[PDB]
Amino acid sequence: ALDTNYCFRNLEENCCVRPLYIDFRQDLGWKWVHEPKGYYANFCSGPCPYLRSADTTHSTVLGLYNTLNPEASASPCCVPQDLEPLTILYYVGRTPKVEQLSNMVVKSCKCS
Amino acid sequence: ALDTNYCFRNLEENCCVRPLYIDFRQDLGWKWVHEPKGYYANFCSGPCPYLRSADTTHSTVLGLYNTLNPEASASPCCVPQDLEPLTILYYVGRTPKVEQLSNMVVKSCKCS
Amino acid sequence: AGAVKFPQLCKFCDVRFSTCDNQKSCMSNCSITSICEKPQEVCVAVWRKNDENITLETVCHDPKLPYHDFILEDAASPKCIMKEKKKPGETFFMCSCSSDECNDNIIF
Amino acid sequence: AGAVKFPQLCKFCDVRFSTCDNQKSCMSNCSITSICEKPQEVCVAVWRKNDENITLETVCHDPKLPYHDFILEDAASPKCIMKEKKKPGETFFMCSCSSDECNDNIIF
Amino acid sequence: ALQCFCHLCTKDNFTCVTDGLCFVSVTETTDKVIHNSSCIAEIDLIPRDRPFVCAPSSKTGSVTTTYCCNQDHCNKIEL
Amino acid sequence: ALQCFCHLCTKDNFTCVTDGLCFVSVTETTDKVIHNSSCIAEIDLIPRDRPFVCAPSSKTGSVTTTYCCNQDHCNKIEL
Repeated sequence: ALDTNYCFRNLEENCCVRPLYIDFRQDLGWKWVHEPKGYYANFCSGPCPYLRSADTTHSTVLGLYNTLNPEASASPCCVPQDLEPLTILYYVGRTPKVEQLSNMVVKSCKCS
Repeated sequence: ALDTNYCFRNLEENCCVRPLYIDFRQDLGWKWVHEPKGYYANFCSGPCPYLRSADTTHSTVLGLYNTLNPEASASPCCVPQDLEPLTILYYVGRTPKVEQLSNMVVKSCKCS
Repeated sequence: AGAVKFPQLCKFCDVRFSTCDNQKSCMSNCSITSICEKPQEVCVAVWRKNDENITLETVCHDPKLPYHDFILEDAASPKCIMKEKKKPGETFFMCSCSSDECNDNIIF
Repeated sequence: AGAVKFPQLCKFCDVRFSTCDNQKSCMSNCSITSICEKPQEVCVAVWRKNDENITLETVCHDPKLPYHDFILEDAASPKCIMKEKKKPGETFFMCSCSSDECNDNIIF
Repeated sequence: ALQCFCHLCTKDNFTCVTDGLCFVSVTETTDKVIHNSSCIAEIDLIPRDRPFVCAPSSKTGSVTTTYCCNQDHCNKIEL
Repeated sequence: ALQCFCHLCTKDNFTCVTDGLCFVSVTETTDKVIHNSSCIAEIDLIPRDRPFVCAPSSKTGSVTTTYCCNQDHCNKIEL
């Protein structure tokens, strides 16, 4: 897998994890999230050449197809491999509520 | 999920399954696959607006981010939801060999 | 069909000391934006000043239920427009509004 | 390090009747392209014609092992170039090549 | 346990059983209506008190309109 | 059971145990070398007799060079 320790260290054009900060209010319009104000959600971006962290057999097949035929406009896509949860705080009425939301932060990307 | 029964019936720009035939010899250079000559592998293509078969919570979050900010160049990606196996025949020495390779044909797409 | 009535976002700091004095517009300065507990609840802002100092109240509250022994007309309004209430030796003001964080901007 | 030697792709139809007669170049017309069973094996093509009719043979075979009581020189060659063999009342030809489907194109 | 209309649930007689809410969404751009009915689990409602997935077109971005419901088989539309 | 060098296997002391083969791949485009070492299961070798994943740069498309191996800890490179 292509993780943050490799993607943020040496930057490259091909499929990799890329930094993205999201302010709940300024970017999503969520005025209900009390804590935190924002978070690094990140995303996946970049083309998928042959054998670059291919997801399935189809990813390997379609990947090879785009290697010998790059003008076919069909290729595997840079997509999150595994994700991490974010812990948020919000108020319901008077009582504060702490929740942990899974699959919020990208840490690795693959080619599907 | 966005399947072939919906994607091939009514065609649209947004994320959907799209037809692709791959001739093993003519497109991959595989001269060893005895049967079949080629197959519909298909692929996924199209942009991912808000709530369009979103994969995870991040897909919903990043999707909403690209709805209010479409100029951010960061959005969920059209990627295979579930796949089907292809049965192939090839010769090893003199004996014919029949194998079933999983994850060869796309049938549905999602937004991750 | 029984569609779920969804509660609103209001400032919910309750009784807090405020610097809001002799002004046409005031910010709540309430860091707590809360999803109201009950679906029909609306935003409320109460401004009280005696001989000493000023207090500002921010709450979610049911429209057809008395708060400080007062009714809640104009609760369907999207903005919090304050209206004077008669109390002996007590300067009283209250607004009710049905919008997300509408009681953050208090208008006199 | 012990790198895995990978076998080649050859035509493998064995003894088949052929129309290949008095020609500088011939196609095998063997639909079976096989991954050779053993890593060191190479493509072989055997052309035989008697008083009656013609037969063409396509096989994977070990280089340093006799086929039809004959050696396999020039097996490292990428093309299948035929060479005559001495047999009484029998027109004999054989080539050996080390390339994918190289025994499909038989060159005289 | 709720019982919602599920257009995808072909083997389940077009019904799903959930501990959350029923969902509907409608896409409308130049003579087209995309109907999507399913169940949402209570863990997938964020938060349970007011899930953002249930925020209508006036809140989300006016692309599609979303409808959330707690009644049985309510998430089907017919005029 | 084979034992191959695995650069990703941090908790496994950089080793994986497989019933297939050891793998290496090298990307080379203007002063860069990407080293990738892992195990491939026998079901993922297609076919077992000659897997296409093991096809070198002369066969695949001359982008990266691939190396397959059946020896222990063989899939590491040092000059």
